[PDB]
Amino acid sequence: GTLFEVVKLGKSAMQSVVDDWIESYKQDRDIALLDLINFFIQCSGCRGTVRIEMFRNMQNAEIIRKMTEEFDDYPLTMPGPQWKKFRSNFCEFIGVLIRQCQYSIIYDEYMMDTVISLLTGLSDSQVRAFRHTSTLAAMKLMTALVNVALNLSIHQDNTQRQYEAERNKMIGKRANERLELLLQKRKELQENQDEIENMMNSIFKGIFVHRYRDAIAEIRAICIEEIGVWMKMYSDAFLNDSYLKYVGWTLHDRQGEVRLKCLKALQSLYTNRELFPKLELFTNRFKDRIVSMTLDKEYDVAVEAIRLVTLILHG
Repeated sequence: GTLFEVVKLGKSAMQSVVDDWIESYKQDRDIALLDLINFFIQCSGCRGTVRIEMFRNMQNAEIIRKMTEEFDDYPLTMPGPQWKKFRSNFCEFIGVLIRQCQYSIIYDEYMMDTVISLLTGLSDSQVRAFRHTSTLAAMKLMTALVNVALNLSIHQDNTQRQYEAERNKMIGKRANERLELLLQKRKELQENQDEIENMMNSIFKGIFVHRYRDAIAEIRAICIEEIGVWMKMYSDAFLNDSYLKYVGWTLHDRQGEVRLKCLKALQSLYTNRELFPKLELFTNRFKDRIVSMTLDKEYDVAVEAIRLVTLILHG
C-alpha cells in the first residue's frame, strides 16, 4: 500500500513471490507446480520449459529426458556480479517456500511428492548442471523439513504438557471434550511428524546416499556439509553410527574441499559436550584417520584436523 506500510513489513522479493506462489497453488495446484518444476529446470540453466499437457500426461523421467536434449556453465558455476548472490538466493528461496508451506500445503500428498520426485530425477541425470542444482536443492530441502520437525517438536511438547494437566485433572471422570481434542491434537502432531520423517527418508535414500560419492567434488561437499547441519540441529534422528559412517568414509576423500567439510561437520558436533557421548563409538572407529589428517598435505585441512583432535582431547 503506502510507503510506510511496505517499509514496516520488509517482505523480500522471495517471500513476496513465495506468497504469490502459495495463492496461485490454492487456485490451481497444477499450474503452480508446473511453475515450480520449470523454476528448477531454469536454475540448472536448462533452456526448455514444461507445459501443462506434458506435466499432466508425463512421468518425471520423460519430462527430464526431454529437457535433457534442450541443453546449450549453469547458474551455480557462473562468475560475474549478475550471479554472485544466486546460490545464496536459490538456497533462501527453498527455505522461504517451505517455512511458508509448513502448516497446510507441506502435508497435502501432492506438492512435496512432485518436488522430491523431480529432485531425485535430476540427481540421477548425467548433466552436471542438473545433478549440482537438484542436489543443492534437495540438501536445503532436507534442512527446511528438519526445521519443520523442530517446530512440531515444540508444539508436540506444549500439546503433551497440556494433555497431562487434563488427564490428571479428570482420573475417575468420563474423558471430556478437551481430553479428546488434545488426545487428537497429539495424534495429528505425531502423524505430521511421520510425514516429515517420510519426506526426509525419500530425500536421504533417494538423493543423499548416491550424491555424497558423486564424481564432482563440489556435489560430495554439498552433501557432507549438510548431513553435518542435520546431525547438529536434530541429534536424535541424525547423530548415529549409520549416518556418521557417511562422514567417516569421506575423511578418505581425495579433495581438500571435501576433507575440509568432513572436519567442519565433526568440529560442530564435538564442541557440544552433550552429544559428545553419541560420538564415542565413532571416535574409536575413525581416530586413526582423524589423527593422520593433522599432517594432511593441504595446510587448512590439517589446521582443521588439528582443531578437531584438540576438541576431542578436551573431551
